[PDB]
Amino acid sequence: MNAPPAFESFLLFEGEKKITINKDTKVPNACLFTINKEDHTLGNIIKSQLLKDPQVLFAGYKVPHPLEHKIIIRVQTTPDYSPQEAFTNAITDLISELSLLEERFRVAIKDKQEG
Amino acid sequence: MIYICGECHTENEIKSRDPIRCRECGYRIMYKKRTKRLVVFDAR
Amino acid sequence: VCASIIPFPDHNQSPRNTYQSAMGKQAMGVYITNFHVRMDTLAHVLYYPQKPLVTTRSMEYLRFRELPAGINSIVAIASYTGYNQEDSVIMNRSAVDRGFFRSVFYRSYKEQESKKG
Amino acid sequence: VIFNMSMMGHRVRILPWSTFRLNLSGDEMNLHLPQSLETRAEIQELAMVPRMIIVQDTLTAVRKFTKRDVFLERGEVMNLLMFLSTWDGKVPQPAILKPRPLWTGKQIFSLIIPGHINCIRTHSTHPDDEDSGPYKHISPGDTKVVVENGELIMGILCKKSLGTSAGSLVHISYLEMGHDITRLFYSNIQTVINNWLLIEGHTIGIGDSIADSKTYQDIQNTIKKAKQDVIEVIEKAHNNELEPTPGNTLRQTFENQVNRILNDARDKTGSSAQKSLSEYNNFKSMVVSGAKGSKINISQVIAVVGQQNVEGKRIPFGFKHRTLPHFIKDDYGPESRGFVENSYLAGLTPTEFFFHAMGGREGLIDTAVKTAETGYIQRRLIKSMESVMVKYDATVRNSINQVVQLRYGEDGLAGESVEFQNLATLK
Amino acid sequence: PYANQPTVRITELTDENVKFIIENTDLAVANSIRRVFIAEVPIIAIDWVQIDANSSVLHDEFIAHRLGLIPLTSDDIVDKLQYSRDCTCEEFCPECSVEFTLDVRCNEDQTRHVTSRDLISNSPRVIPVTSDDILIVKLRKGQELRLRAYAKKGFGKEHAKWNPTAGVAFEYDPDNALRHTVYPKPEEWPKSEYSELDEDESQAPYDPNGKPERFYYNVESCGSLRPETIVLSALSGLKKKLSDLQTQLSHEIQSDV
Amino acid sequence: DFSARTVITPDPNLSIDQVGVPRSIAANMTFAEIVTPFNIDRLQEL
Amino acid sequence: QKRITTPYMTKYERARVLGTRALQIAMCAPVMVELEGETDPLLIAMKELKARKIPIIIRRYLPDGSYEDWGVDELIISD
Amino acid sequence: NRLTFASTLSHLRRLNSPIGRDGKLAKPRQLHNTLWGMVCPAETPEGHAVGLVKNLALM
Amino acid sequence: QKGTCGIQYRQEDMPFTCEGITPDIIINPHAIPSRMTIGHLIECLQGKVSANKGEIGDATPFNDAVNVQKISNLLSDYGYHLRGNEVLYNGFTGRKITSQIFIGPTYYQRLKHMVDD
Amino acid sequence: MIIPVRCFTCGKIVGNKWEAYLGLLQAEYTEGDALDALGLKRYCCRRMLLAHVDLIEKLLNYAPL
Ligand SMILES: [Zn+2]
Ligand SMILES: [Zn+2]
Ligand SMILES: [Zn+2]
Repeated sequence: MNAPPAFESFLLFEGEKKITINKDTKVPNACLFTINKEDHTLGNIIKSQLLKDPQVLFAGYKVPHPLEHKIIIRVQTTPDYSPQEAFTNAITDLISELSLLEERFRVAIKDKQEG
Repeated sequence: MIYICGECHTENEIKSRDPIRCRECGYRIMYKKRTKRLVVFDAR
Repeated sequence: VCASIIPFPDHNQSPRNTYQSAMGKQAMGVYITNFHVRMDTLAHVLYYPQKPLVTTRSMEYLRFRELPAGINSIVAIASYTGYNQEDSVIMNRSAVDRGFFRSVFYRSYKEQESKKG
Repeated sequence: VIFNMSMMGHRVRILPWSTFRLNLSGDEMNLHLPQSLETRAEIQELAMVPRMIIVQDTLTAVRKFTKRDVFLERGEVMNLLMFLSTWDGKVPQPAILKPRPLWTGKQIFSLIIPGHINCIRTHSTHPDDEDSGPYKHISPGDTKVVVENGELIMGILCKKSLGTSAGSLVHISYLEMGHDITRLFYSNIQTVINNWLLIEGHTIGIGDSIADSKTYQDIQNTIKKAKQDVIEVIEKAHNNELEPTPGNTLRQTFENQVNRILNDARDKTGSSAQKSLSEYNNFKSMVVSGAKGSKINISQVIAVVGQQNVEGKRIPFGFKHRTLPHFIKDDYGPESRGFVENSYLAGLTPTEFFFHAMGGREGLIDTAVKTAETGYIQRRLIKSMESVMVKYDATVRNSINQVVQLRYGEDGLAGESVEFQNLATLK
Repeated sequence: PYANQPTVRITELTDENVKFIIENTDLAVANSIRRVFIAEVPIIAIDWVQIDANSSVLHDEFIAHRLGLIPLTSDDIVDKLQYSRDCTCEEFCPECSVEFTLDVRCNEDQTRHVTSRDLISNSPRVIPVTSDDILIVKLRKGQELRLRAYAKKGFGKEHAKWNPTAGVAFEYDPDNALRHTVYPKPEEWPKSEYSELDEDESQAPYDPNGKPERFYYNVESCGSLRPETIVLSALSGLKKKLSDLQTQLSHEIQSDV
Repeated sequence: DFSARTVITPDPNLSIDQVGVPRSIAANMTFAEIVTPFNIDRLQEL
Repeated sequence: QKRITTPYMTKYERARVLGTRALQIAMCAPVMVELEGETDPLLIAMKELKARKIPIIIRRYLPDGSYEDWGVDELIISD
Repeated sequence: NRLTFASTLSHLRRLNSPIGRDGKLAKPRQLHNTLWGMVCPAETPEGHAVGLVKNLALM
Repeated sequence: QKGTCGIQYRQEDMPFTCEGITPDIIINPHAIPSRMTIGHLIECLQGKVSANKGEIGDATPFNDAVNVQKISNLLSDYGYHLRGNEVLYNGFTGRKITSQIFIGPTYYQRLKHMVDD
Repeated sequence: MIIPVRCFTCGKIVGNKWEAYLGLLQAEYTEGDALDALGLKRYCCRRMLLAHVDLIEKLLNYAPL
């Protein structure tokens, strides 16, 4: 009755934007990425990579409420750089990072099978 | 409707306004087999 | 009967042993075997009532081993996300999906057509 | 919405599941919704929780959080500050810039403190001689709490410093800033500490109850010494050597001497247990912060449960001059009269279990009647003072308009804004 | 300003589980991938159950649910199949579901129990793992259990039955080099299998500068998806989700500009 | 408008003033509100 | 005149004045202050109190039966 | 009480303290020494009627 | 004391150990001091030994054979901490938790009090 | 009533192991020795078999409708 559907955790709600970029006026060069229908599996992926970038001054994520199933990411960078670029560039590194891992795993998986 | 005796477990047709008793036993307790209208079950 | 099922009651506090006596009765589980034939207003039966890992010798005489009223759980005593206070507990959603503590509920409705007038 | 005659209003948030959610900082409840706008406006202005005013799962972690040992890396700091609503947006400078940045727990908590509030408090484990010593300002154990310009410069927080009291960070902020700012202080503490708790973690296990063999021998030695001393007292009374005090009789005097020996043993052994626990020990962490439990509870778990008094006295002779059939007639020894020398961890003897049950039964009976009687007083007092109110002439009058007091509290000041202080022109 | 190269090696490969070590990887990536195995990995399991005749002692709800927990050997069929929501169907089709059936009847005096072997599936490849044997229920003489079931692709987070991981043993820094966990008495704690340390050394000396690396993975499968293939799907499944975020992210920037 | 009594659970995410309520209970409970031009559309859609 | 009550406005008076005004605003009542998009009626009345424009006049009944007419603007509010 | 088998066993062996002058004058709620081996000391309902209702010892 | 299920977490979110055993239930450590008993910790220790050794533990209240030290020694033989403490990896962040959680198969029972009713 | 399909903790199948578990008990094997043969290294799964009671046996005594 009151139990929410199990698929709402990942299913995208109709007429609801998955990603929303909101600028923060507290400090210049800061943006909030309120992603929806995601969990900590995605929040920590981008936060750690954003920290690796020297041009990032402050990057982090938090969940306002687990049942909400939406994650908020706050990124601040240098005046020359932009938080929007930080979020875009970081994702590309992850795709490359996993591509090497996936490709290398396929290289080593056959080696163990044959011996 | 078709009922089932609680002692012999045999089919016995009982109509409306009819005494509830098994012919083979005389038992005064009768059950209902099942409904032909099936329901949907989800493994949750 | 209710106090016997408690391991190490000596190690336990007296109010806690008394408190369990009330909780043990309120615990839901297989009460008898011929539950399907009978009709009861309230009857809670557990999906997987398994005998405990830590059982008392007197438990055999009570036959609680045959008809237990609970399911053992690998309990980790920790403060996770601060969602559990002194009177609270955190469960595992995946475990429940596998039948961790699920139980049935029976409610019997009775009615008779009588020629009162 | 408003629910539990003083009722606190709340702002409803819709959640998927069925059970109600309350940010306690169990029992079923029903929430009433004010239909009229006028009362809805009034409720949100005076009956809200901030104007009415921490869990035990946060106070224990708060004490660990503010410990000087705690150091936070850049990655960890980002998560903690994200949950901070009252954040200016600028990351504070690390305390230890090199070789790597490391923010201390206090630095993160400094932003949690709202505005600029100054107060001085002391930790529970604050030695008395420390203040008199030359290291009063530089606490050897960080047992002194000082806040300057809203920054926790030093000191480990606990219930004494952060918990509600005459002088505390929450209390000072309420008077200095108000209720709305104070609520954010509660929320920031709860949210930030919870996220950090996932990294540090709080637990409990057998290792906490298991003490070193050195203390076990001392506890048993003290128990043995107390048992021998009780026998000596019994022998003195048996031979008529014991002399009753002028203000008591022989039978009552003997019961007093034996009680002190057993009572002293529990306290002495219990005190040694408190010193036995190490800093890493989880049992010590709870009591040190003062969040949950008590030093007596640890004593009954590690050192000794203690005497099981019934009706204010030892176990009575239910049978003929013997507490239980196993004990000989007219036996006044420790075991016979209900002295429990075994801790909960060790396990109680069959005789001690029944005696423990007798003591626990009295508490349950007293608790059952205590609530019934205490609840009756609350209703009675409200009715006799329901109509008492302060009128516009700064006078306290009832419905009949009779002057109960010329000025409220004889001064004409509210009981919430008043703060405890000691004027120094009389001592 | 870019990511590293996650070198990975395999320790031992068997039917039940596969052990591999990933080096030069961030802690967040390794930790996320661990939960990607549990939830993100899609497998085929029974979700729609309809009973035509149930005379067993156990109830219809209990019997119908138990089928879902039975894993199905969907190695490559899961990949080609699609979720019921995104398909163009209002009723289950082979392209967005599979057919399952179980028609048994007990007439012998001896107790007869229906197991997963009697669970017939239209798809030859999509079959129960055991097909000893997963016993479903025990049937008495004169008791019959005829029902029809369907299985569909679903995420692990949606339900536990869609979780192919039978416990993931993820470990890092077994010797506690970076003191991420402090032991009050390190001597008492036992030595982990992956740790390389002497008997007389309780833990490795603390390193002032370092990062988590050399994550040890032991993915244990329930038999539905082979442990050597779950990792391949998980890595592709995690990143395909990551790319989807970028596609929506670009739209937001297009709106701001 | 008294509601149906239900058990209480903790939620540190919610503010101390805020209270969580299920959809079903809130559906039964109603709050009379006077419609105004500034919110005429809000009542029109609801 | 000759009013002996405290110049300040009590919390109870502030809550009722805003509540009554907010109810009136929701009933198509005129607003003295300029409207800058504040939809919620309570916000409209809240700024009215700040600007000292609320027409409501507080009649404080003394225990002796006398009453004093204190205007909201005259009373000193706390912001 | 058929909620649980243990509850059913406890109810059958349940005992009640005397009511009226006899119970009023005495302290049935308080646990006495005679209960050793005859009436379970730990088992007693919680509430106002605490100790009035007990259960027979197993043996 | 009965504890309401404060929150339900998926297997991924639960704190997994080195061997990959996410606890089914997490209870508040602050309950152990006063409204709980050491028997819970002892029962957890016995449950871990019972499950590991494949023998149902004895729960006799006054059996001198069963002791906390004896149970701890048995557990150490199966590659487990003598006190039952284990290193639990937080589900959200993979870094090791500083405190080593105490995890064991404790028996639990479901009470009739349910929110649905 | 009946043995669960899989471990509630991790998800390893335990229903199929119940049939072999009982068969090993009558084969003079120890209670813990049988668990090792079935391949239950984790204590969570060993719990599902060591301390499980099969109530369906007694229910099957009653005749059906
Ligand atoms: Zn018949
Ligand atoms: Zn289709
Ligand atoms: Zn398992």
